[PDB]
Formats: sequence, C-alpha cells, structure tokens
Amino acid sequence: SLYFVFTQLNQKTFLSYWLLPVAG
Amino acid sequence: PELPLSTNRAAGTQYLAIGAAYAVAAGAVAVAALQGPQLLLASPAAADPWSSVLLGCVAATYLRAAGVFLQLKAASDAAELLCWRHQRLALTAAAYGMVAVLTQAAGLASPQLLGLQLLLSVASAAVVANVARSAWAVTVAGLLLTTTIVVSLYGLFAAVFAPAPALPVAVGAWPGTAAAAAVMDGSAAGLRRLAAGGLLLTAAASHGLFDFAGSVPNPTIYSLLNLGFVAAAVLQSYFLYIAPAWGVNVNWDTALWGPMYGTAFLGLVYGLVALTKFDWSSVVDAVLRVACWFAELTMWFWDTFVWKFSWSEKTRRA
Amino acid sequence: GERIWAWRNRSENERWFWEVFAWDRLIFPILVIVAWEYLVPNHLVWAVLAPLALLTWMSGRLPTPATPEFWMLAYFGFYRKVWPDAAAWLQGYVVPLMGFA
Amino acid sequence: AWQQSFETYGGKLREVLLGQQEAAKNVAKQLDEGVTYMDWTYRSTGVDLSAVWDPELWIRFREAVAQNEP
Amino acid sequence: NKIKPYFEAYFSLNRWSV
Amino acid sequence: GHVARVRFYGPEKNKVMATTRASAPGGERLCKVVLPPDPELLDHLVSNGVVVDTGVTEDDRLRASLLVQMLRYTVPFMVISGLFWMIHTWILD
Amino acid sequence: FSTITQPDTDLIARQEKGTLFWDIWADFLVTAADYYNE
Amino acid sequence: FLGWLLAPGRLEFYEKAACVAIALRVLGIVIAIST
Amino acid sequence: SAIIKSINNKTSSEKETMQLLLMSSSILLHLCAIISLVSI
Ligand SMILES: CC(C)CCC[C@@H](C)[C@H]1CC[C@H]2[C@@H]3CC=C4C[C@@H](OC(=O)CCC(=O)O)CC[C@]4(C)[C@H]3CC[C@]12C
Repeated sequence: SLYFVFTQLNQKTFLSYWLLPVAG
Repeated sequence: PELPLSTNRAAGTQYLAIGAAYAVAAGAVAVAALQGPQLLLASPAAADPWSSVLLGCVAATYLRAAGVFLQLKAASDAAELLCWRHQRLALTAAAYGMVAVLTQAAGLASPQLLGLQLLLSVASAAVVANVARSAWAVTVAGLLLTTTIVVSLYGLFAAVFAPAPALPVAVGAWPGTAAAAAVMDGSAAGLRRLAAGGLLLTAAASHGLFDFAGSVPNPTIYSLLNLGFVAAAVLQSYFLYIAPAWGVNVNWDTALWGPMYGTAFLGLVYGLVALTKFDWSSVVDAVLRVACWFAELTMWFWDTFVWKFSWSEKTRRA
Repeated sequence: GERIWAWRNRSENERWFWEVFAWDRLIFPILVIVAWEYLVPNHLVWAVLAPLALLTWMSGRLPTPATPEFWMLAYFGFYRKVWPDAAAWLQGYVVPLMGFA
Repeated sequence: AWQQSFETYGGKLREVLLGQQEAAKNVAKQLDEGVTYMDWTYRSTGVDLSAVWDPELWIRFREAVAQNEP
Repeated sequence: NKIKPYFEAYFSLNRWSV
Repeated sequence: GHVARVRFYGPEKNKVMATTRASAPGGERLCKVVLPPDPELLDHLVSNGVVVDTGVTEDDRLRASLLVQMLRYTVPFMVISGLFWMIHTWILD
Repeated sequence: FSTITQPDTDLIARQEKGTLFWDIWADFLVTAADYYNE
Repeated sequence: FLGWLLAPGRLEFYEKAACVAIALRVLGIVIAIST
Repeated sequence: SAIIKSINNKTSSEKETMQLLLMSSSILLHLCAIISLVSI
C-alpha cells in the first residue's frame, strides 16, 4: 500500500557518489 | 428449450459418421503420400516429391480434422453444443467449408479434390446449418495456441488472397527441357489452397481448444484430441525433416513452407507444454535462479577486485 | 521572530520535502542510474544483471515492477543497450522457426 | 583418490583425442593464441584485458615450462 | 552470501528522517 | 626473408611479435619489437612474404578502457591489504 | 566526520574476538557448570 | 608498483615481522601445551 | 587556461553550464578520493 517512490541508496554506503564525478 | 435425446443421438451419428469418414480419408491420403501424388490428380506435373510431401501434410491436417469431429462427438455426450464457444466453433466449422468452396471457386485443380472435399464440406455445411437452427431456437499453453491462431490465420490471409507467387527463371538454365524458365502449373494452385484449407481447419481447431481449455467445459476430454493435435504435427515435421533429403526446395517460396515449419514446430512445442507443464511461474523461477547466481558472482567480484565490503559499509559501536 | 513562527507553522510538508526527500530519494537515484548506464558497455551482464545485484545490496530490497527502480533500469539499460541488438538476433534466429519469415 | 581418477580418465581421453587428432591440434593453436594475447576479452566480458596483459612474459613462461629452464 | 535471501524470499532506515 | 609472421599487439599496436624462420640464426624464436613511426615498414613487410596479423582494435576507446582502468586503480589496495593480512593474521592467528 | 570516528582495526578485532570469547564459549560454560552442579 | 612494493627496506620489515610472528605463534603453542 | 579555453571553444548560456560542470566534477573527485581513503 506504499507509494511509487525511490528508496535511499546511501543509508548503507557512499560508493555511489564515485559515479557522479566520473561521468561528469 | 434443452436438447432432447433424439437431437442428441442424431448429432452423435452425424459427427461420428463424418469423423470416421474423415479418418478413413486421412488414412487414404496418407497411403497416397506414401506411394504417389498423381493418385488424386490427372495433370502431368504430378511426378514431383513436394506434391507428395504437401499431400502428407494435408493427410496430417485430415487426421486433425477427424479428431475435431470425434471431439465434437465427445462434447455431444453431455449435450454441450449450446455453449456460445461451441456455437462459435460450429460457425467456424461452417466458414471452413465456405472458404474451401471459395478457394476451389478461385481455382480447382483436381476432380478428386472436388469430390473428396465437397463431400466432406457440403455434408458439414448442411449439418451446421441445421444445428445452428437447432441451437438458435433455444499460461504458455494459451500463448502457444493463440500464436498458432495468429500464424495460421495470417497464412490463410496471405494464401487465399493472392493468386500465386512466381518461381525464379534462373536465366539460361537449359533453355529446352527440365521445366526451367516456365510458369507455375495449375497442378499446384489447388495444392496451395488445400494446404491453406488444412491450415485453416487446424487454426479453428486451435482456437476451439484455446477458448475451451481457457479454464485450465471438459478439462480432460481433449486428451483424445490431444493425440490428434500433437502427434500428426510432429509427424508433419518429420515429412519436412525429410524434405531436404528429397531435395525439395522450401526456402524460395513464402506462403507454403513458412506456416508449415511454424505450425509443426509449434505443435511439438505444445507437446512440450504438455510434456513438462510449465507453470508460467517456473520459467520465472529459472530467471530468478540465474539472477541469483549472477548476483553471487558479482558480489564476489566486487569484494575481491574493486573494494572490500568491510571498507564500504559503515561499522557501529564506536 | 513572529513572522518566522507563522511561516514555520504553514510549511511543514515543503520543509520535509526539501530536507529529506529532494536529493536522497528523487534526484540522486535518477542521476546514479543514468550515469551508470552512460558508462558500462552495451552487454547484458553489465547493463542489467550487475545493476540489479548492486541496487538490492545498496537499497536493501529487490526492484520489482511495483517500484520505479525496476522501470528505470528496464527502460534505460534494457531498451537502449541490449534490445537494439537482441532484436536483430531474434529476427534472425527464432522468427524463422515460426510461420512468417 | 585423485590418481584413481587420473588412471580412469586417461585411457578414455587418450583414445578420444587420438580419434580426431585434426581439430585437437588446431583447438590447441586457437586456445594458445587466445591465451597469449588476451584480445578476446572485451566482447566476451566487457573488460579489455589486453592493456595490462603481457604476451612476452607468458611466452617466456611457456618456453621455461617446456624446456625446464626457469 | 549477503544478497541470496532477497531472492530466496521470492522464488519460494534512518529514523532521523521521520 | 627470415621472419614468417608478425602480430601487431598492444592497445595502441606499436609492438609486434615476430616469428623467426628456421633459416634464422639460432633457429625458431619469438621476439618482441617496439617500432618507431616509420611509414615505410608495411610495404617492406608485405613485399617479402610476411604474414601480418592485427588485433581487433576495439573501436570505442573510453568504453573499452573504463573498467580496466578502474581495476588498475583499485587492485593495488587489495594487494597491499592481502600481503599485510597474510603476515599479520595467517601466522599469529 | 562520521567516517573518521568509526572503530579502527584494534577495536574491531577486540569486538569480534571478544564476542567469540564471551558470549558463545562462556554460555556453554555456564550450561556445563549448572548441569554438572575456589 | 612492484618495484616500490618490494623495496629492500620493505623487504627487511616484512622479514622481521614474519620472524616475530612465527616466534610468537610457536611460543604461544608451547605455553598452551604446557597447561 | 588551455583547459577552460577548450571547454569554452568546442562545446544561449551553454559555456557557463559546461564550466560549472567541470568545477563540480573536480571538487567532487578530490572529496571522494579523500573519503574513500580514510574509509580504511
Ligand atoms: C518543485 C520540484 C522539484 C518538483 C517537486 C515534485 C514533488 C512534489 C513530487 C515528485 C514525485 C512526487 C511523488 C510521486 C508519486 C506519488 C504517489 C502518488 O500517490 C497518490 O496518488 C496518493 C493518493 C492519496 O492517497 O491521496 C502521489 C504522491 C507521491 C508520493 C508524489 C508526491 C509528490 C512528489 C514527491
């Protein structure tokens, strides 16, 4: 009965940030 | 306005008699494809193996047709030709003979074709007219059958709407004899229409089975026609599997062997769907199995060659 | 001070949106998926299979068709990296078996 | 036990290899040429391994294992 | 095998934010 | 005419591995050469009956190189950690 | 800030080996004692 | 990278550390069998 | 300068976007490197 929304992706780690500068 | 026992036994005799006639006809054209194609013709170009191969394919479709008639009988045990689906299947059995006489009206290649299929289809036509007046006065299986529907009906719509394709001239191929640089004969157009009529009969049979067993009224009676729906199909493929051995060319023409191999392989695949019983959630389980395996591979690859899981994840207590 | 009090009482939803929702659950996942699919050559092991494993490990739940992550992955990765080629593969290997060539 | 598996599969593999002996010596060249220059890895996996792989060291290792001179 | 349970459940949170 | 084959290898294909015929001093050997930018070498190679081989050259270049570069940057940390882990735990458990 | 204040190697080692030394061995020890029973 | 990793100073440190490691392992097992 | 000259020259308010993108990417790269380091 939730909504159609994302989850957090960074409550566990930080590695995902490594993806933004590289692509930039 | 139910069906009294008189009408029941009358339709029983009708269906059983014409289905036994269809089965005898299927055996007869089977042994015809066994020995020779000009058994049913009078034209000189009937010394060709592909004629006997298509003859065996119409024999397999006649096996299917006898099965359809005997399952008409099998439904006639509980007086079950008053459900609207059975009514539609009777109407499609009528349109079968109607488009058959339409196809011979577009061209008729054999007096034996006339005799045989006019006998069967006009008998069916009078029968279906009278039984319509009688009735009026009152998972991957689905994908399989509906795809056979689409493919067979498109084969019909492309086979009964065009006069004929043309065989490539192969410029300079023995300008004398050897039948090269010629036209297609009046001994194969009727062959194409007979193939199309068999494809339509098995199309309507598949539509009937599909919209009948959509509850997968009889969930288990079709086990009889199951035989007819699959075995011959596989046998069909066998013919085509010996087709390159006979040296008959099937790659050049479109409207003849395409639906041939398609429906034959689809019948073998329905034998599979009944053979291993895909739950429609079991292939999804195989998807999940391979996804879990690849996930366990990439987690190992990460923790070994990219960044340690002890480094990436936050630790607590301090 | 009085103006800040009245303004705080009427804008609780917008405040929580901008402080907790705007980046962490709206913009960052979009950016991360688009960035990953811009790199990462057009295979299936890289465009679909490893993204799912890493997304479930990070977010702590599998992306099902009920979630926006599954649909973003599907569209970008599958439709624009493997489909324009697996389409030719099926058009040259599996469609000949059926009736129409 | 491993020697029991060697002595079991050896006679079977020897005859199977001596049977063809024509692809079993071109599969050898294909495998060795693929392992020398790892130039197949990009379209196979997506990781172009040929940029950190050293053919000369591998060829030297093969020669030193074939002539037993380390 | 940290990830396996997420598929096994199928084939057979920063409280400071609220 | 003492070489049989050359194979241009490397991510930029400037090194070639050369196979020496039996007619060479020392028998058969495999010898690696780094070449200068000489625009006259290919003709000299073909017109003496040499089998030239070239790689697959992976046209994309910044998609062929991304993951291998990530590995070049991340693996030294794993090597250092594994070495130290071996000494400081695999012995004095 | 929150990364450089996590426990380092010493404290993580202390944690896991103390948890293997205290709450699996000593509880088996207590069960053994009050089954058998300065 | 390897020329820096296996430098003589790092080599001697590795050797001394491994020596003390094997020493303390065998000494701990000596005092543990001595119980 | 050659850096900024190139990104100005090769690629309606577009140069400012490219320059902001460059500066943000560079700052983020250095910060990600430092955090990843002290995460050991
Ligand atoms: C100012 C700019 C940055 C745009 C801001 C957009 C947000 C205010 C939007 C974007 C996504 C939206 C969400 C996307 C999907 C849904 C599900 C949808 O659910 C319903 O329809 C619930 C109906 C009810 O029960 O009243 C609407 C709410 C919600 C959470 C939305 C709430 C408003 C959000 C966060």
